[PDB]
Amino acid sequence: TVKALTQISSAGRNGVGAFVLQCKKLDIHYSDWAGSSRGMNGFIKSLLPKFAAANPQIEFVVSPRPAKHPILMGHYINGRTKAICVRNMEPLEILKKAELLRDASGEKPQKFKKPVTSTNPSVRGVWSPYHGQGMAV
Amino acid sequence: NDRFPPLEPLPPAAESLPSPLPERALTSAKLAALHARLNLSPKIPLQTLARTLVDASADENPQFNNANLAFVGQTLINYHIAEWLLCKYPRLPQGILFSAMKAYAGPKPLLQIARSWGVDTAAVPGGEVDPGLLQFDALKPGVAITNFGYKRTELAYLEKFKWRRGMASRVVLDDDFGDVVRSDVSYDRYGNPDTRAAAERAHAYFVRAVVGAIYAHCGREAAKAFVKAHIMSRTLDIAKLFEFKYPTRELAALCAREDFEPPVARLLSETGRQSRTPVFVVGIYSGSDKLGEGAASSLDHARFKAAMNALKAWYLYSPGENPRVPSDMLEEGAKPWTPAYIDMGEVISR
Amino acid sequence: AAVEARNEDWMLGPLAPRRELDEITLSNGNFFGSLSPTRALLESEVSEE
Amino acid sequence: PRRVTPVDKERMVGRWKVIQKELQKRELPVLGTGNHGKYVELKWLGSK
Amino acid sequence: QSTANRTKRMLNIPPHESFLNVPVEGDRIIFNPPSSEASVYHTPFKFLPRSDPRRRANIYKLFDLPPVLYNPTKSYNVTPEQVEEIRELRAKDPKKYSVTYLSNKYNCTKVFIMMCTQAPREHQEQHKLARARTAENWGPRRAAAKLDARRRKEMLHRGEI
Amino acid sequence: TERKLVYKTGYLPTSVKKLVHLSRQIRGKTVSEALVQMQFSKKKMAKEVKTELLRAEAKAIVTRGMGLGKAAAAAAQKETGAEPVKIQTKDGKHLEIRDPTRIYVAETFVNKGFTRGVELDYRARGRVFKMNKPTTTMTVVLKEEKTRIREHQERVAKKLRQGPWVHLPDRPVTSQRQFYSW
Amino acid sequence: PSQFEVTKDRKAIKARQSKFLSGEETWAPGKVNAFLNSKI
Amino acid sequence: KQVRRFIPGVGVQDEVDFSKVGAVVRDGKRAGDLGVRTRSDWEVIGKMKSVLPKVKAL
Amino acid sequence: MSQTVGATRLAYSRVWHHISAVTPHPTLSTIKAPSEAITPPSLGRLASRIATILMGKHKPIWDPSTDCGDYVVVTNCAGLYTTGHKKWRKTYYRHNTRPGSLQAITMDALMEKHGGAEVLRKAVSGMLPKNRLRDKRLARLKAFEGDAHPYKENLVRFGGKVVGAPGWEEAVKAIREADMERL
Amino acid sequence: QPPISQQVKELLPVLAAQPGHYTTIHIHGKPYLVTEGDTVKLPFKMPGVAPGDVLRLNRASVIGSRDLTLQGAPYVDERLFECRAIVMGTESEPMRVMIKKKRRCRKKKHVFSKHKYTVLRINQLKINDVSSL
RNA sequence: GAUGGGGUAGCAGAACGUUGAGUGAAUCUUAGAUUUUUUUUUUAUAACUAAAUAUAGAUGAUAACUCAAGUGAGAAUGGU
Ligand SMILES: [Mg+2]
Ligand SMILES: [Mg+2]
Ligand SMILES: [Mg+2]
Ligand SMILES: [Mg+2]
Ligand SMILES: [Mg+2]
Repeated sequence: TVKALTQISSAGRNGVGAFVLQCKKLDIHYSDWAGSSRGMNGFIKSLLPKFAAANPQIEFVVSPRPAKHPILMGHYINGRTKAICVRNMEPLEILKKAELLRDASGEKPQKFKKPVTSTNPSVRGVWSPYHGQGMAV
Repeated sequence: NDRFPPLEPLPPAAESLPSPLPERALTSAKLAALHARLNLSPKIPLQTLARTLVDASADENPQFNNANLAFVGQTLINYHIAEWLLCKYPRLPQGILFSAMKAYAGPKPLLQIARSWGVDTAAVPGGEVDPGLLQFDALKPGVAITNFGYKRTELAYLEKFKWRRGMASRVVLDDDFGDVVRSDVSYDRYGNPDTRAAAERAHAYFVRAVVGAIYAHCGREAAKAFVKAHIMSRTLDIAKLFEFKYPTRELAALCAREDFEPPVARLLSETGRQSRTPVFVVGIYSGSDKLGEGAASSLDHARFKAAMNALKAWYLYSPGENPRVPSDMLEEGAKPWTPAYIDMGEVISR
Repeated sequence: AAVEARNEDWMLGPLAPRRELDEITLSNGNFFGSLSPTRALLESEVSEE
Repeated sequence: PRRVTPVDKERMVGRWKVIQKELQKRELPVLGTGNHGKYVELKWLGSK
Repeated sequence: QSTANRTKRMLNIPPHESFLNVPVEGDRIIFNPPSSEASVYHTPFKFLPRSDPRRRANIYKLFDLPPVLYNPTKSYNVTPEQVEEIRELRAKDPKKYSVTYLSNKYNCTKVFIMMCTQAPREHQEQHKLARARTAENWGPRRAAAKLDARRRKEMLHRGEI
Repeated sequence: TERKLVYKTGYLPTSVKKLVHLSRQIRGKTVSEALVQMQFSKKKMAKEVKTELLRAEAKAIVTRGMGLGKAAAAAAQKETGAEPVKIQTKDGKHLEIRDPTRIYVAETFVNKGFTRGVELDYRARGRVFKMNKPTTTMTVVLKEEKTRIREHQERVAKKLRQGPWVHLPDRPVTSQRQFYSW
Repeated sequence: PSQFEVTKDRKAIKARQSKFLSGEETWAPGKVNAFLNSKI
Repeated sequence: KQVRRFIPGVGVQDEVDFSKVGAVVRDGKRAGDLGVRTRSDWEVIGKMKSVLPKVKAL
Repeated sequence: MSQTVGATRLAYSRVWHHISAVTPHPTLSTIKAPSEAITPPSLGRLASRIATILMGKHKPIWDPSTDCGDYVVVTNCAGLYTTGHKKWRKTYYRHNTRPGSLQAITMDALMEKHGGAEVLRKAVSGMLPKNRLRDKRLARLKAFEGDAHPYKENLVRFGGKVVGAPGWEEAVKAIREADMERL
Repeated sequence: QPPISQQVKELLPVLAAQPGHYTTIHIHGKPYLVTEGDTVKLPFKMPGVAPGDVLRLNRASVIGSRDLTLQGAPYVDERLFECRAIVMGTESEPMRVMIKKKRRCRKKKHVFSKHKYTVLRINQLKINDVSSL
């Protein structure tokens, strides 16, 4: 008699079969008054129009935010957000920061420990002392 | 206020509508991003993708909602996942075949697929919300999608008096996943197990609708590719869905049915007997062939665990990792079809 | 005190305490919801300006 | 064109229209501080 | 150690000797049977359909049995008429004609006696209480070890143990 | 759902190192148990802790409405023959709660207050040192037995959720190498 | 604290304590702790 | 295979797949010149309410 | 990471090994010819092989922090092999911090009070890492003077034949020939 | 091109017929033992790649199954297998501060390091049929 | 497919921060300015995101650039 368990679901592997860009939305906030927003205003007029055209899968919302530094807040599919203050950064420095949010994921920063990350079992099962030629002390 | 003009121009009689108008979808940056995030074909306009986000809980109209789009899509997902599992694991018991279906095209996985697409829900449905938001009402579970399953005459006595329900009857009466059929407003409250299920159901109908939309617009082949890329691309260990009762009897009944020699448990290896954590490697042999192997701490458990592994190997037999499905023939000019292995059925034991 | 009493009624609900039946606040010597003769009669000598 | 406030976000999500009815029923002020005066206890005592 | 790089060199384990014999003059395929437990997906040839062409001699060929643990025997010593006697005695006095008494007299397994007949309800409830009165004499340390034994068995059949 | 009273005593003429031992004695006990230990204590401050603990209980009953179900609770024990609840505190003491409304000392700590006075200690060689006369306060958090029953049910549930002990555990290998060692 | 003369406020809380414990009056939540508009 | 990119100095490079080999870089002052789908394109796509997939393919 | 995904139960299980201090060891002996001169493993050379098992350093999943060691049942410790005059000229020392309380004893005198099992424990003990796992690993060394011990049923087996028995090898190769009859 | 060995032409069908397969790809010489579906996190920012780019890995040191193992002398022939990855994005670590200091010297020089890492996803690992070759 | 990379005494260059002032009769703030905290992100002696608590319309705060210093403390048996 075999009884089915009803508490196990399938897991998704982004990239296998279909790929989905993690950055769902990017929020650009500028000040018409703050001096630190001089470079942001230049990025919204020259580099954002073409950058937003190359990433049709990202939602861009350009809204002002006076009395505040300029920030680039990116919302990701995992629910988290990453805000980068770009005060006193030239336009080309904003584009390098905006591409950082695009290529990035919501995951929190972690130290490099292991290159490979796998969820499938070993092709050659884990070692066992009872499945070999035996060891004689 | 004059100091805070409205960000989005909308008529005065907007919030009174169940959902935003169709033309509203043509000025929303969330849909344009959602359309490009899934690489949908340009044949699917934004007015159609906006209709896949309006659940029947928000718009009772047969149109403007997700009722019909999700119905056509559910049949495509359920069909492609069914044929693919019978061709890959043609010996799976019926019980495990229902859980595997519910593990791929069920409300739980589809909910994760909807959240993998960056689809954020709306608090309360209305004509003012962004068309790119999933609209539904978790407080009204009245709406129920139409399914091919029929209601059982003894359903009342089934839930109350614990009457027996067989597996062979679920393929006709029960739904596609083996479950039975038919099993002003104050928002000052908290979440409920009813809303959690109503919200999870709303996400599943959206994913299914996207397949129905791709079908009506792009065609059958495009819909199959979308299902094969987002749903079938997921990982599931079907070996973990097995729960055995008296596996030693089921194995004896299997060898008896297949004429194999009666199974005999032999002790391949052992160590630490008369200790706190011994190890007994018991292998069940049918004559001189090794059917299965199990290593446990108790002599009895090692024999039971070996019988399960011998039974899983029988049911989990796979002709190939990527076998051909019967739907591949109807595409066009395909290679001649080769008959697929059809098992007789799972073993019924004492 | 009113900032903390408004938070308990919002939280405790049916267990809101009967503050009117409590002891006085020795920090002032006043009862619940009662002013002081100096603060109720405004007998405080104010500057000329 | 203007700064997005917490009110605008609720309007997009649809929850604003539900906040107006509740606050109105309870008589609390919808957008504003209502017709309530400022703290005067210290002022009446000659507070600088 | 001081850095992670040094810690990695001290905790190193070399690869299996089969991989160390890297080939020369070209590519080759070597037979490398690992010393591990095979998965339930390596279906034995005995469980492969007669149509499956993948059936083939051992890949090793392309380049007494162990001790018995459980070999039961089935016996049928009860006739169709004796089954009627088992149902009469069990209902006449379920205390004297217990399953162990009938199992001995009729030379059958104790389970088989239970299959033909069951004791009257009030007698079954008496059995469940006897085991319930002994479960209350268990302290917090024994009653917890018994619940684990009942959960490890459930976990074993769920593929967890 | 659970009543609670945070009562801060008055300024007692004692130190923290002296009164702390009196607060750790009544910790976890019932108001009645604590009062009996203060009546028969040899410490001078036990007389002030007994008066301050009777005031706290008066406030817990009038303002918070605690310990006002003894008559009703007693009816369910004997009249209906209901067996009381058996729990075990975090420290491990087993209790039999016949009245879920009984008040007890959930938490208790001591805080130091202002300085009573200053006495000069005149030593030899014409040296003088100041001696600070301390004053301390005590804070007791009175709760009902409904809290100890709930907290107990959470611990036993947390223990049954950690799974049983398995003989051969699947311990992980915490090191990745780009090759097979077996 | 044991030598402080009991004031009129402490002589009233002792009379209520004997009334709630006796069963004459039934305890009820406070209604004048704060004048909120929600009234919940 | 390279997804669409924006070269800060040249312009928007359309998607190119070297498996079938075309890196075309379009630069301009209007959304149409860039070679992407504009709001106007989405409006004409939504007005073609008559196009329908072939029944044989459906 | 896939290499470590699976059932690590049997990799961490304790295996009960066995070795006799009198059986010649062609590997752990300094004499290799003639075969009739092959001696057993000397005291220190046997202790170096045992310390490797107690640490689990013979396993491909070894980790110094994890106690992945095994048991080693040593028999015939009375005929423990030693070279030269170690048996009568080697000395073991002891001091309890009290000046004048220096305790000395030779190997032959220590083998009379606590048998050869204590001489093998001090050797293995000094070859183990000086940490908090030294007492657990050493406790898994079962040393006995003769052929009898309470672990004759714990010794690892392969088809009923204890490792080191006459026909244990052919019993292992016979079980692996059947494991190849599968995909 | 150099013809494949006759011994590899007869056992490769048996290698691809088994359930699972693994490979040891070599990116810039460094090996990575991966399986179809794994996620490789390279310790460097691959220049000139955006999330969604598909890469074809052509340097494999070992491509083996449970029992069989294919080994090339420098590497395996590309015509035997086909491995592809997809660029998933770039990740960064937390800032680490290193304090370079000497005894009896107040100056503490700080070194701030925050590296980026390219993340891949092995979406294809299949062995080809070389019956014709 | 540029070259270079430890450092005391010591020399040199480039910056941040603190306090006050100018632009400033400027800019922003119950659609939450400010909140000694917590949290998030960014090559970061710094700012930023968000949360929690309290409630200000200026004797409030403030970008940018510049000006002037009672301008940066684990070390003086230092002082309070
Ligand atoms: Mg004097
Ligand atoms: Mg150097
Ligand atoms: Mg230098
Ligand atoms: Mg704050
Ligand atoms: Mg100092």
